Amino acid sequence: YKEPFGVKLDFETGIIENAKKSVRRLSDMKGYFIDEEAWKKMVEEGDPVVYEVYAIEQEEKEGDLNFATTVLYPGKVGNEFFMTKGHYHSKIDRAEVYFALKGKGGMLLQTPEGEARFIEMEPGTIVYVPPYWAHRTINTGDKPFIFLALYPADAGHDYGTIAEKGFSKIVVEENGKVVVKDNPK
Amino acid sequence: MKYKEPFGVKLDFETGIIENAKKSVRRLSDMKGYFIDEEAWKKMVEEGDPVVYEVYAIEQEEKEGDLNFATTVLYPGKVGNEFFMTKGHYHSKIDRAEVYFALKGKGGMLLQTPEGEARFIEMEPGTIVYVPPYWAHRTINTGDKPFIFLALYPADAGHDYGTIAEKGFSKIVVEENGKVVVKDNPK
Ligand SMILES: O=C(O)[C@H](O)[C@@H](O)[C@H](O)[C@H](O)COP(=O)(O)O
Ligand SMILES: O=C(O)[C@H](O)[C@@H](O)[C@H](O)[C@H](O)COP(=O)(O)O
Ligand SMILES: [Fe+3]
Repeated sequence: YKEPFGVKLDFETGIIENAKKSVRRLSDMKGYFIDEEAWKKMVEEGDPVVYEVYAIEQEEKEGDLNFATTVLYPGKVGNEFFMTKGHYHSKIDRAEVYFALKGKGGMLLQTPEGEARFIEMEPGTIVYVPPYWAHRTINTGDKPFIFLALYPADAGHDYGTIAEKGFSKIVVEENGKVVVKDNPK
Repeated sequence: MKYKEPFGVKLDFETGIIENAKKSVRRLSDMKGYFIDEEAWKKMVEEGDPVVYEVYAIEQEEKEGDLNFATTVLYPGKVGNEFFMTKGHYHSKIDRAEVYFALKGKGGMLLQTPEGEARFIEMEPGTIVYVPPYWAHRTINTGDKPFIFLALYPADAGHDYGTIAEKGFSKIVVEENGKVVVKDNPK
């Protein structure tokens, strides 16, 4: 029997005690943002951190669970909001649940069929990511967007398809938040 | 195939209520044979049969890889000197894990293996508890205010209340000048 345990989540910083920290900067997201120019610039300008993850994962097993907080920093590449890479589950069949804790943003989801959905998120918002849906998180505010994510330990990660094809939509700023089609999709 | 639609639902940090969720209520009369002081139990039922806890759940069809989630509002109180608590259970597919995220109030979680080995983890706002496969779990409110938390579990985990309704937990959580976890006499 594995040992149960408790860990403290700081509602202000989004940091989970004893978690495994991962960091993703702009230089780690080449080929994701539409404005390749503005991208290249910002990188040489300082290669700012886009988001950080604090994860506690179990071994890949059916029926088990992993969880992690993400701190998605405010910003835009051109006029495209800072976002996570986005991914499907290796076992695409796996669902996921997100719980927004601080700031504001939204999640962009897409199916293999091609359907695209955008769900706005504010503190208190619980987002249900169904089986087969790829999903990416976007920060539409000027402050850090913090959320907790819980997912099957055997769900796995499939980034390839997204890095290749990309999402059928992009989330940009045009006075307000606009969800429009993605040219290179 | 025809996919299920994603969705966002609001959770009220202050009330523990989740919009559009399925509500369940458990009164003291719904927990007959759970508390050690059965005389104190009887008296409290006739005096008003208070609500011990309420659950707001959103569940999918019991299918592999999917997820259910629910909040619980566990009210403050005691039967004799035993803190208000949930019935407690093992998952139907016993090797399914679960994750709790405390949002308001103070309490703790009591866990045990099929063999009776127990663990008690304190919970306060911000505490995340990992319930490993095979462990039964019960939540306890050790405070004077509602203890609110969010729980996430596999949609095919199911519920096994039988063993516990029968033999209870190997331990009880009571107040004696403070919070104490002692052996369960009728266990
Ligand atoms: O698997 C996970 O750990 C969760 O889905 C979540 O923590 C996610 O990883 C981050 O938001 C980073 O975004 P991406 O992993 O989609 O690039
Ligand atoms: O299955 C669930 O829905 C969750 O584990 C949780 O919401 C639990 O039901 C309540 O905390 C009440 O506890 P009991 O189900 O043991 O009475
Ligand atoms: Fe459960």
